[PDB]
Order: sequence, then C-alpha cells, then structure tokens
Amino acid sequence: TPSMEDYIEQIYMLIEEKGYARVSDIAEALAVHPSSVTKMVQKLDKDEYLIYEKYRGLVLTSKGKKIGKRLVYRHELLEQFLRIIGVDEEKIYNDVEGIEHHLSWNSIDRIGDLVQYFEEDDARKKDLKSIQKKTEHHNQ
Amino acid sequence: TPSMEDYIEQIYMLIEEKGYARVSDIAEALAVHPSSVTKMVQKLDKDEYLIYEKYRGLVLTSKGKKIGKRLVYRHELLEQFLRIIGVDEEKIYNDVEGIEHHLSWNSIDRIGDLVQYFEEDDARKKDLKSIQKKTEHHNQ
Ligand SMILES: [Mn+2]
Ligand SMILES: [Mn+2]
Ligand SMILES: [Mn+2]
Ligand SMILES: [Mn+2]
Repeated sequence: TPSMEDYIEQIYMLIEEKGYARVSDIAEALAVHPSSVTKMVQKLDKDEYLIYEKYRGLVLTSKGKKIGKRLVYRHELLEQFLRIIGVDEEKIYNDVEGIEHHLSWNSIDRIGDLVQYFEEDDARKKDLKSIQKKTEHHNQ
Repeated sequence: TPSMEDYIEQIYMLIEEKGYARVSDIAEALAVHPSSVTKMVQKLDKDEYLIYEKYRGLVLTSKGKKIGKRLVYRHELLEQFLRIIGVDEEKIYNDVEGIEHHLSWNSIDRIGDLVQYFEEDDARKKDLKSIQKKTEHHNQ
C-alpha cells in the first residue's frame, strides 16, 4: 500500500531522530487523525513490520527496518535527483512524496546511477544548467 | 483528477489515431467498464473538455485539445526519460502511467532539459551507460 510505505518510512524517521516515538508523533508528522494512525499501526503490527508496546513505544521489527530504510533511501534519492536537475526547492517534497510510490526498483536504480553521473563531475552539472538557462532566457 | 488526465490523454490519442472515437474505444483502451466511461465522459462534457454527439462521436473542445496535447507531451517525455536512463523497456509504461500525475510542470520542464542534455551528445549517454555497467558488473 502507498500510505503503508508513508507510515513505515515515517515511523523509521521518527525512531531514528527521536529514539522514542508514538502514535501522536505519526499523526502530527503526517497531519492525520490519530485514530486513523492507530488502525494503521495495528495492521502494520499484524503484518509484523513493527511493535507498539507501553514503555517501548513504536519499534520496527527486523523486517520493518529493512523496508523502512529502503523507503528512506528512495525518498532521499528522489529529492537529490530533482534538486540536481533544477526543480525549484519549493516543489521537491510534494513531487517526491507522490512519485516515490509509482517508480519500480529498476527505475530507482537507474535514477541512482544518473545521480552518480552528475555527482562525480561538475562539468556535467554546468552543461545541464546551461540548458536550463537558455530554456528560460526569455524570462531573464 | 488523476483519472481525468488519463481520460483526456487517452481520448486525445484515440481521436488522433482513429479520427472517430467512442465510449467503447475508451473502455477497451483503459480496460474499464463502459458505463463508468459514460459517467466520466459526461463530467468531461460538463467541464467543457469534450463533445459527445451522434455522428460526431467524441470531439475535444479547444480547451480539451490544449490539455490533452499537454498530457500526451508529458507522457511521452517521461517514457523517453526512463528509456534514456536505462530503465528496462518492460517497466516504462507502468512507471510512467503512475508518476505522470504527481510531477509538477516545473519538474516536467527540468526533465525536458535533462532529456535534451543527453540527446544533444552521445558522449554523455556512454558515460551514463558505463555507470550502469559497473553498477551491474556483479551480475555479468
Ligand atoms: Mn516519502
Ligand atoms: Mn508518499
Ligand atoms: Mn499517460
Ligand atoms: Mn496515468
């Protein structure tokens, strides 16, 4: 599920940055109703991605951690990608949040190589940028 | 609406390639129930994107034609893009069909410049490909 991936990716980030995370952290983070969060967490608990105890709070199972880290890698690769090709900083999160779920892993890998391509030599970055310049010259 | 864009893009292609197009052409093309197609066409008629008459069949209004052509440009740019970075031919349509709706126009433009970048010089294409080679060498 697409919103599943959002939850897993989000819970992953919440645990990582806060250590302790709850249903409230997810709600706030996703701007969703906590009751809806609970229902989701329960399905996730059922599919054995996580564990939601008292003193424990949310804890990702070994399986949740592999997937979660994969989703986090994917999300950040997409941001870097869009940033690299010149998308306006303000547009990135939104676009990345939508497409991340409709890209195959085979594509995610090709996007990875593509980022490497530009990352290993600025000459390439300047040639790409110069295309954007001429493309938008009628507005400068 | 995302499925709206699919319909408009599809009706556009159907008119272009067949001249005459009906509700049945859409159903078949989108693998959707025709009754559902009718309901959609009626909303589209209401928002003045198209005209659905007897001898006329489906006809895009001047407005439907600008948007439709824009959606068709977008869809094909995405295919070319993925193909250009090495995504397996079999994966392209699916990935393109999902992401096309969650990319801003600002991104679609940067994707355009990026395609130009590689299209104007094969040297660039060979350097990108060589990255994919080394990336997958453990499987050759
Ligand atoms: Mn994400
Ligand atoms: Mn998302
Ligand atoms: Mn399409
Ligand atoms: Mn689509």
